[PDB]
Amino acid sequence: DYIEMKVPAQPEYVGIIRLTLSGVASRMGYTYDEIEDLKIAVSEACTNAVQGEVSIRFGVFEDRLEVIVADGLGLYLMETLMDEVRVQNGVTVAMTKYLN
Amino acid sequence: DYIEMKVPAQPEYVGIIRLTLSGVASRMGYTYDEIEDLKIAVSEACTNAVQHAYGEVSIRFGVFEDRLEVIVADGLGLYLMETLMDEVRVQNHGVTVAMTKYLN
Amino acid sequence: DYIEMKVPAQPEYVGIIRLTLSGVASRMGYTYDEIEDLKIAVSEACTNAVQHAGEVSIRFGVFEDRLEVIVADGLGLYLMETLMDEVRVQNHGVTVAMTKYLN
Amino acid sequence: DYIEMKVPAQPEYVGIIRLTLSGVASRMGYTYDEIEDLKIAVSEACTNAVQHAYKEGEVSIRFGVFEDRLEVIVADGLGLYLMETLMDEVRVQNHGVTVAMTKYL
Amino acid sequence: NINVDVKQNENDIQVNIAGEIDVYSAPVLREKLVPLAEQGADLRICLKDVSYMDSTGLGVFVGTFKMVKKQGGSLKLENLSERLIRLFDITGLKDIIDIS
Amino acid sequence: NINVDVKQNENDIQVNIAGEIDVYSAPVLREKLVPLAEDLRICLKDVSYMDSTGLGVFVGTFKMVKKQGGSLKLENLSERLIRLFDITGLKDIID
Amino acid sequence: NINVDVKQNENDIQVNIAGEIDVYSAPVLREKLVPLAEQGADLRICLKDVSYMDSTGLGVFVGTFKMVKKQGGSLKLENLSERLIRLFDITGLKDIIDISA
Amino acid sequence: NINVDVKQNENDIQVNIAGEIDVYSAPVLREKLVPLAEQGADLRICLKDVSYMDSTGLGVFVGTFKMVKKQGGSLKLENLSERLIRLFDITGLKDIIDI
Repeated sequence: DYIEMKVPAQPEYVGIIRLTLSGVASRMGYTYDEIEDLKIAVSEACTNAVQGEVSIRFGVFEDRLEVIVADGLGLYLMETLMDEVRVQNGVTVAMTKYLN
Repeated sequence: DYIEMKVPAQPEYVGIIRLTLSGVASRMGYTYDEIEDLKIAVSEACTNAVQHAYGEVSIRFGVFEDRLEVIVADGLGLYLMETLMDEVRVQNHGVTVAMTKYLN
Repeated sequence: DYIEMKVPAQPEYVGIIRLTLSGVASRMGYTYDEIEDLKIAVSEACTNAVQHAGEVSIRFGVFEDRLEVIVADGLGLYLMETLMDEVRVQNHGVTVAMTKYLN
Repeated sequence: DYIEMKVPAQPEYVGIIRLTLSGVASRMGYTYDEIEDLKIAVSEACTNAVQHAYKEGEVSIRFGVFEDRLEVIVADGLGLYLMETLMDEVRVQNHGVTVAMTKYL
Repeated sequence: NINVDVKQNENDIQVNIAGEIDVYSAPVLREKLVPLAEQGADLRICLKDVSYMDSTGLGVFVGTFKMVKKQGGSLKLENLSERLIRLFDITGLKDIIDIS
Repeated sequence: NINVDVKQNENDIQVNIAGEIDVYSAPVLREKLVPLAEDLRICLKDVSYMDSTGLGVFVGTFKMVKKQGGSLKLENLSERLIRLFDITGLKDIID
Repeated sequence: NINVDVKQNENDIQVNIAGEIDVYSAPVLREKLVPLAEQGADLRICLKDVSYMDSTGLGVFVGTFKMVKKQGGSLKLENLSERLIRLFDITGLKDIIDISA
Repeated sequence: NINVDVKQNENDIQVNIAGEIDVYSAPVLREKLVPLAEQGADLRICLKDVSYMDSTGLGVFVGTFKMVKKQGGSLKLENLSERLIRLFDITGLKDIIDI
């Protein structure tokens, strides 16, 4: 349920994060279209996060995937592509997406 | 520079680690054969972790300027690890596996 | 410009037809979505051909504006006709001619 | 079983041949390394044909799929070297040229 | 070619298809999937890793929907790539065969 | 990580981009495409991933193209990618 | 993440395995192959489409080898990658289990 | 096709080649990298993403080696698949060209 990753706060690693996410999401049944959408969203969160170290927490529940990023052009993208987004203020991003 | 991960000690989640590792080794510049070797070795470490746990498993990839250092913590495989990698050490009290493969 | 293929009238070889078609279509500029649509349509023509007989002849005419595929010796016709920009049929064996204008 | 293709003596169509061969190669059951060698050899023969018909074309290629071996025939100095070393048997005849090679499973 | 993976749990059969469903391989799928259908199971078929399909796959599938209804089962299709639902729609076949 | 292929013929530039446009690569793309902006055709057939940073360098170079009178076309865009341009409402503006 | 396709005709069984064979997936593979080995039949298992393999797969394969020998049958593994044949070699299982490409 | 990405910093210029290098695409590669040989600065060519290469690809590579040597520069190739190195070795080019 609890997945954790820590990357240096540098751009290079968003791909790595996307990669792990693609993995977690692939095990769900999240269709390829969905997993691509998820990469967009999580990469947006991580990109704003770097812009040090970056902490990413995947919570894999029954029907819900929860991504948590911690230490403006994009935020629209997150909200539209995802089902629920929150913020806290240091910055922390919250993300959740339902099943189709 | 280092990467850190924590995963539930369940078999399902070993692939996730394989993917991260594969990404890192490709980014660093290892041969195809070498990156496949890393997948075998680190997956073997994690396999022993899951089996000898049941739990949860911690992994730290250290990407050094010229070598990858893998650290797994919470027997054909141990031969496989020791064979495919350049240096492996083990310590227990719970076990921690450290393995490094040189970039060339 | 004209590419021509001849394969045994066997189902195994319809994949090969698709593979060459994907190549020919890729060089031209067709989108991935368009090239998959092309494979479904060309593959339906060839399926009817194998289930007809043998050997199956396929001729790709690669033009400036269009790709024209001609294959020779109810569910499927709709697919060809819907996915292609023009579909034509003739008898006596069978010949399917289809064109898709790349836009 | 035989496969036949005819392409304009143009460089762009050389890629098409490798591609088709690749399918024909994998279906009959060659190694990855064998299928990659096959692409090199067939593509070199086709390069030779295009560069010949350059001066004055059409190029015909026929894949013969047998139980033990794949027989490639292309018709209209390094490259012939690659052809000869990467294949199991190579024959050449004029006339332009018709190059024949076989690779065994 | 094609890969057909049948897993039967809780008197419920789950087939995973991977590969091409065309004129060549559809007889294989008919042979594999018709003895499962003509014994009124509830079938779930995954087309997540199907890379290609044309009307021959649709034909084999409607035949198995028929035998499922005749012998008293269900038929569900799941994790379909964007293109496959598009084919089931344009073919006017989504009207009856399940999709998810 | 990313590959940008420029061909300059007839005061007309054709760029083919293949790879990922994320936070890591978008500075590289901006730095490559800015000497061209300050008539462009860009091919994204082989772009595998893009987020807000790619669109950001694109909007900057589109602004640069309108300011210097040139052209800007985007072509062979994947249906999923073009749909992304719709959701951001940029299909109407930049093709 | 794995596809095991068994086609059985007249005591000759052809399994095609596609995907990844590790600690998560190996139980699935054993469940598929063990009733088949216990049949004394002739297994032909195609490893053309295996994307990954480690000792856990090797274990299910040596177990299937013993199970087939124990019940009076045969076992052949076919169309293996250069790298997979190297994996079977490293462990000295190339010696025990018939293998080809 | 082919994608050729040239980056020139302080005359330490790196080409990244991705795709197929055949009779069709090798002229394009030569056209792109010949002005690079003329300044004859230290260039490194990365064939990490080369999917196919033929004698026509070897031909543009030897043409660029000669042209780089004439203007006083260097030529490095890296990194090549074990299979690409074998392709260079069989042609008796492994000894002459850097890798």
